[PDB]
Order: sequence, then C-alpha cells, then structure tokens
Amino acid sequence: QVEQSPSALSLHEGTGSALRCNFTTTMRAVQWFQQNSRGSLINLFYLASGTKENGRLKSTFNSKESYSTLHIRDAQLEDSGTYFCAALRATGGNNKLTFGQGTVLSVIPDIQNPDPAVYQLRDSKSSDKSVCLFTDFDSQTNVSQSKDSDVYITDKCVLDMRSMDFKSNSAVAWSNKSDFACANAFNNSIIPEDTFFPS
Amino acid sequence: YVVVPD
Amino acid sequence: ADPKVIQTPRYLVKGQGQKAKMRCIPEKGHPVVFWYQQNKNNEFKFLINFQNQEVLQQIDMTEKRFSAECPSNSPCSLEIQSSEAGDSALYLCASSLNWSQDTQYFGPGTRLLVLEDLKNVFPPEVAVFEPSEAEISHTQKATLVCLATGFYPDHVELSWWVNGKEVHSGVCTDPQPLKEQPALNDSRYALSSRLRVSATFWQNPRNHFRCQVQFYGLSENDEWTQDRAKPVTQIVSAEAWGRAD
Amino acid sequence: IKEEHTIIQAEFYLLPDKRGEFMFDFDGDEIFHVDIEKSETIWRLEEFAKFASFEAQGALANIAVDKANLDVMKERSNNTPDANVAPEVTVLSRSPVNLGEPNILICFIDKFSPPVVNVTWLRNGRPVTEGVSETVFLPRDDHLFRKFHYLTFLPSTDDFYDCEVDHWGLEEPLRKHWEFEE
Amino acid sequence: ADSLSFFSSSIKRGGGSLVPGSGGGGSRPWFLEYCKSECHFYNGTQRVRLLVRYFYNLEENLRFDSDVGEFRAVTELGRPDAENWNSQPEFLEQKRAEVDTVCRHNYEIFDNFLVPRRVEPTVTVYPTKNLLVCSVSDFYPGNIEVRWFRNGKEEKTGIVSTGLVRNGDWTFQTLVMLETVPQSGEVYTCQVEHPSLTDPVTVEWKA
Ligand SMILES: *[C@@H]1O[C@H](CO[C@@H]2O[C@@H](C)[C@@H](O)[C@@H](O)[C@@H]2O)[C@@H](O)[C@H](O)[C@H]1NC(C)=O
Ligand SMILES: *[C@@H]1O[C@H](CO[C@@H]2O[C@@H](C)[C@@H](O)[C@@H](O)[C@@H]2O)[C@@H](O)[C@H](O)[C@H]1NC(C)=O
Ligand SMILES: *[C@@H]1O[C@H](CO)[C@@H](O)[C@H](O)[C@H]1NC(C)=O
Ligand SMILES: *[C@@H]1O[C@H](CO)[C@@H](O)[C@H](O)[C@H]1NC(C)=O
Repeated sequence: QVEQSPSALSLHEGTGSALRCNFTTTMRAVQWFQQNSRGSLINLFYLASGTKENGRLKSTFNSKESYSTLHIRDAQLEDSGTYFCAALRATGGNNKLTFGQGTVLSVIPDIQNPDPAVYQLRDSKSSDKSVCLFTDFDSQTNVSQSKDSDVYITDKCVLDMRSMDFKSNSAVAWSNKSDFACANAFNNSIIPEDTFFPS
Repeated sequence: YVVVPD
Repeated sequence: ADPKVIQTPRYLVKGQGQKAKMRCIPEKGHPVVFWYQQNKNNEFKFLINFQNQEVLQQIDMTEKRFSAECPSNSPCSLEIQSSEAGDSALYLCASSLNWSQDTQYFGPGTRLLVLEDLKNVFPPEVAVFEPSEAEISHTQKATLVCLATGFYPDHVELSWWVNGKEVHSGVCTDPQPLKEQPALNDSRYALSSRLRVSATFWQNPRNHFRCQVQFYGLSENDEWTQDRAKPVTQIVSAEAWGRAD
Repeated sequence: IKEEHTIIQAEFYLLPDKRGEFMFDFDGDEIFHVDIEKSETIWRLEEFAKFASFEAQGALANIAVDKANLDVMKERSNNTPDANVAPEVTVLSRSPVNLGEPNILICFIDKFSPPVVNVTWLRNGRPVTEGVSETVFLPRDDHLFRKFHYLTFLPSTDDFYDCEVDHWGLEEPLRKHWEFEE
Repeated sequence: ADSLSFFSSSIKRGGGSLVPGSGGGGSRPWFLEYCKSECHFYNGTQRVRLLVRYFYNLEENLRFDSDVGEFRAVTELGRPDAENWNSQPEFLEQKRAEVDTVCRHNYEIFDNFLVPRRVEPTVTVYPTKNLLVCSVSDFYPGNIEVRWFRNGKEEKTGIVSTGLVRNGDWTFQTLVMLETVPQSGEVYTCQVEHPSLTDPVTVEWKA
C-alpha cells in the first residue's frame, strides 16, 4: 500500500488544496483516480515524470524523490469523491497497480441566501404517513443522527437546480410514532434560531 | 501462468 | 474518446458456498485485462491479469478459489467457486492498451456481498411525499421526498422520472443508507432522496413524478424455500401527480 | 576521474526450441540470469547476491510477452530461410599452464546465431561431464551471441583435450584441440 | 539487498505483413525475438543514455533512443511497432523516464559492488622458442596497459599481442609478446599499469 495523505479533506466550494503520495521505492509511473459516489474510478492523470494539468486539476510526479501530488483548484460539487494515487513498482515482478490509502474529499456547498425551514410533507398514498424536511439551511449546519430509535434522520444532502443556478441543502426525518412532530424533528441538532417553522 | 506472491 | 470498461452485474448477493460469477467487457482493442479486489477499507488486492486469452499472473487465492476467463468470443469472467463472507468486496475490472506501459481504465465494478444464508434479503418499500403548501408559498419551489425502506442488502439504485424521462437536475440522494436498527448486523436499510422543481411546475396536474428504486436480489435460479415472496431483483416505484390549491 | 559503464538487459524467446532467456550484462559480463523454468535469479558470482535482488517473476512475464511478440513477427515476415551464423570456437586456459597445478580450460564460442549449441568436452578423446560449467548465451555489441564452456583439468604432458561444438550453421561439428606445450 | 528494476516487455500488434530472406533453412527453420535494453553511463549517472534494440532473427529492426524520445525503425520490419508504440503517449512518457526509473536506479545499486570491483593482475615473463612473453592474467577491470621496455626504452615495434581476452567469469587475461634478438646484457622490462595498482608492476628479464 502507498502512503497517501490527507486521509480526509473538506473543501469550501471554489477553494484549493493538494494531496500527496509517498512511495517507498522507484515507480515506473503513477495514476490518479477519483472514485465518485457511484464507486466508479475516474481517470485523472497518468504521470511518468513532470507535471500535467487537466482543467481544474494538476499533478506532479518525481520518481527520484519518490512522491506524487494532486492539486485541486476552484473546487466544484462534482469534485467530491475518494481520490487515489496508484503506481507500478519498477522493481516489482507483479504487473499491478499499488494503490494509496485514499483521500475522502467533501466539497462544502456555498449557499448564497440561506432560508432555513422545516416543512411537513404528506405521503402521496396516505395522509397518515408524513416526513419532515429541513431545507435551505447553509452548509455550516450539521444534522445530528437519531437518538429516539423509532425516529429516523438522514444526513444533509445538496441538490443543484442547474437551470436556475440554485443550490440547497436538505435532510429528511420521519417516524412511525404519533408523538413525533416536525417541530421537534430536528431538535437533537442545532438548527438556526431563524428557522421558518410554518403553521 | 505464474502464481505471483501475496 | 475515453475508453469504457463494462461490468455486470452492478450488485450481487450470494450465500456461502454458492458460485458468484462476474463479467467484464474490456475496451475494444485492449489486449490486457486486470482484476482487483477493493474492500471497505479502500484496500486494493490484485487478483489476476491477462494477455489476450492467456493468464499471465495471478495470486494463490485466485488460482485455487477463482475461475477466470477472457475468451475472444465472450466477455471476460471472474467466478468464485465457493463464496465466503470474506469475499465481500467491490470487484474491479481494468483494461489497458499495453502490458504495463499505459493507463489502466477501470469498470464500474461488481459489488459482491456474501451472506451466511439468503433468509433475510428483503426488497424495498417505496413512498413519495408531496411538497408542502408552506414551501411553495415561501420559496416558490416544491420538493418531493422519496423513501425506500425495509430493504436488505443496500444494493439499490434510486432514480426520479418526470413525465416518463429520468431527470438528474434538482435531485440529490443520500450517499449511503441508514440502518433501521443498527444493533442488528443484517439490519434492513432505508434511503431518502429529494427532487425539487419550481412551484409552477408542481402546480400542473399533467406533470407525472415517479420515484423508482431498482433492487438487486435473488435470481430466478436462486433456490427459495420460504413462505413470503421471493426477494428477487425487481423495481419498486412510487408516483405522484401535480397538485394545485 | 570518470566512470564509463554499460548495463544491458538482454532477453529472447526462440522457436522451435520454445526456450527463453533473461539476463543482465555489465561491461560485457553477466551479472545474473533468471531460470525461466524455476523462476529464480542465478547470480554469475555468488557474492553478487549480498548486494542486489531481482523479483524473477518479472522475467517470466517478459518472456510470455516476448513469446506472443514472436508470433507477431513470424506473421509479419515471410522471408526465404537461408541464414545461420556459424560460431568461432577458441580453446584456451584461464591461467598460465603449470604442470600439476589445477587450471581451467575455456571453450569460447563466439559470433553465432541462433542461440542454440551443443558442446562436448573431450579428454583424451572421450567425453567429460565432470568438473564442467557453462554460461547462458551472452550478448555482443551486434546481433550475435557468445558463450563460455569451462573444464577444470590438471595439466600433464600425457593428456590432450578437445572442445567439440555443434551448431546449425556448421555442416559438421567442429572440435578445437588443446594440449600442453611448455 | 536492494531490488533491481527492469524493463517490462511491450506488446506488439499484428495484422500487417511485409513483402518478401532470413532465419535458418528450409529443413530446419528458426525464429528469434531478441531485445537488448542498454543503459549507457558515460560518466556515472551524470550523463545517461537509454538505447533499446529489437532484433528478429539476424536483423535489428527497431530502436528506442532516449536522445530521440520515440521509437525509430531500423528496418521496415520494425516500422509497425514504431508507429503503434509512438501513437501511445503514455508509453513514450514512461519509456523516456526509464533513464531514471531503471538505468540510474540500477546504477546506484551496482555502484556498491560492481563498479568498485578490483582484481590485481598476475604478471609473468618467460621466453619461448626469439619471443619474450609477458603474461598478464586474472585481473579486473579490463582497462590495462602492458608495455615492453628494452634497456628502459619503450619498444614500439615487434609487439605481438592476443589483445584483451575476456574469460567470462569477471576476469581478464592477455599475452603481450616481443620479437627481439637479444644482445648480451640487455635488460627487458614488461610494465603493467592497472586501476588495481597504486604503482606500476615491473618484471625484468636480462639477456
Ligand atoms: C512524504 O514524505 C515527505 C518527505 O519528507 C520527509 O521528512 C521526514 C519525516 C523524513 O522522513 C525525511 O527523510 C523525509 O524527506 C514528508 O515531508 C511528507 O510529510 C510525507 N507526506 C506523506 C503524505 O506521506
Ligand atoms: C563526472 O561526474 C562526476 C560526478 O560524480 C558522479 O556522481 C555520480 C553521477 C556517480 O555515478 C559517480 O560515479 C560520478 O563520479 C564528476 O566528479 C567528474 O568530474 C565528472 N567527469 C567528467 C569527465 O565529466
Ligand atoms: C508465406 O510463404 C508461403 C510459401 O511461399 C506461403 O504458402 C504462405 O501463404 C505465405 N504466408 C503469407 C502470410 O503470405
Ligand atoms: C550433443 O552432442 C553430444 C556429442 O555427440 C551427444 O552425446 C549428445 O547426445 C548431444 N545432445 C543433443 C541434445 O544434441
């Protein structure tokens, strides 16, 4: 296994950072991958030496000093995923890629006009069943998981209405219990004090 | 083929 | 112009002792094929490589427990003869234009899960929750929420379909399902997703919204000896129509 | 001060013999070769093992690719077969010959191709399979090969020696004579 | 100790053939795929040149010269491999880097034991039949100078030598012979200079 760092990285939308892989031996070449949420490895770079640039990405490989770096700039939401370096051991008889530990990259969405609100949504098949939608909060807000076992809270999730150039975060809460209401649905976490709780 | 280590 | 490697099936569930066969179509013209094993700790274990139809290198586990082929008239195949719980991993197939001189292009992989038995496999139940009147009057946007619950394992693909065409804009789905009860090791899973449209678009009763969850489960050849419905690979959908007030 | 050196990785695969070779060369001398069958590194001098190592399975993968590349070359060329390169054979002692003092006879097979030979040492006209060693097919600057065969012997005026080399470029297996002269 | 890197074989693609020879005889044909990857160190790892040479039977058909940066056909038999492999940019990048990832990598390992290897020559002088023989045997490396002196004046004619003889076991030998008709009291000196010697070795022979 190749030593890779950082193990995790949270990047605000539009900012930059760098990853690095240290090799304990001479490598023929190094590949860089972006494994998306779908689990598919996206080829980013093939380097035997020097520096290559691909859009907002940039990568360098130094075989003598036995390291490789990957630079991301102007971070976009689609850049999220687990980034891997992989190299061929020039001394290895096994023809195979040796992968780094990986960097889990999260791109913090930049929410321009936050509008925190918790809405109740009725089930299309029945008015009995319903969910609570904490939406339009900015990215600093963290959604705490359920402690009431029968209540269920999903993590936050950013959708992109591309035609309107609009981004928004949302998390969903639901329960079978009757005592559960949307007013205390996200009470376990710190929602903004100006959260719009409608009638 | 060849059975390689690991 | 980017090479594409195909892999079926996307997900696979098997019981201990069963065969688990996975197929791979390398990029047209690539003479070299690789098979890797990626577990949940993001550790990649090389399994075997090919030069055209001929195996060149493989580790001991592959030779003794696996059957691999890359014939000229058929897709490449990697098959576990007797599946074990430790075989649960993402099986990646990569092809390259040369032996060790070019980029290895990887396929989507097969997410294989090997359970003790297939007694606790369940399909998802799907529900669509209509936007609220409060969000419409407040933001002039309407959010639909889809819940897929009670399924096991977490081998599902959720998609939104507006008026018969799959949409991706305004959609976001949970990156990973949550357990309905984390205390159980075979806990059934739940998954949420949202589709947000404009208020005027939701206010058209002609517009049809459908949340579709493709479940990966047992096959027709899989033996099922229980009373409930066979949890086979199936699609479970919930739908809603536009509403005004 | 100046350090002038040439390090060569030489490899081939040969039909119909179905035989491959993989070796490293340093200024004209073998560093090692990989036993293709057993997949082990064979160092030319045993002390070389202390300073270096090589994963021999890398050579086995190379030979497999070279094997397939040879089939490509056989399809690409369809020339009339008409050329073998007969070898030069020289027999000489490793050291100045002194009677009663153990020495080594060198059978130097040079400037030949294909890399396939059959070599027999003869002491007093009969084959000797004891105290004999032999190198793999060593590279030259050009397209041809060379090879060393060795015979340990005890110099005496009663004995004579012959190195018989057989090669496809030879109409008749040639033997080169050697006997002690003071 | 430290593991050596090596040149990994590249796959050739078929499909095209050349108009007609070479390779054995009709009764016994043979076919040889031969490749020499040469790391050239002109002054250690300061100036390094990679020269990969491809041979089919008796014919060198393809080369990769690091000063060129691409494969070049030596004969028409190698042109398909050059056109195929030069259309693979990542191959070419990886190949050009092998002056470092293979050549300079392996030199630093071999610099520990192969480069500094020194074996002292054994020098012997004996007449024959005249002919004065200076036997210089069992030395390494090959760089050596063997001079004949008559009365301290270097003899530049009548020298008959075997040249440098490679024993194949990391030793060298040579026979440098002087054709002289010796007058009474003449001092003949064979002088040998070698990297293993701090001072020149001198063996005298008096007529
Ligand atoms: C990779 O290694 C880099 C090399 O610097 C090292 O610094 C200290 C720790 C010694 O080990 C020295 O011999 C090296 O030159 C580090 O600077 C860097 O932090 C490492 N990064 C990763 C991601 O492994
Ligand atoms: C040759 O270069 C020398 C530099 O030292 C070198 O360091 C590495 C590259 C090793 O390979 C080692 O063998 C070399 O000595 C100089 O000291 C020297 O003056 C240079 N000589 C000439 C003629 O250029
Ligand atoms: C090579 O030559 C032989 C005899 O001339 C012929 O039978 C054969 O078809 C030729 N092969 C090709 C590929 O042209
Ligand atoms: C090589 O020649 C010798 C001497 O004639 C003979 O004994 C031996 O059987 C031959 N071996 C092969 C493989 O031709």
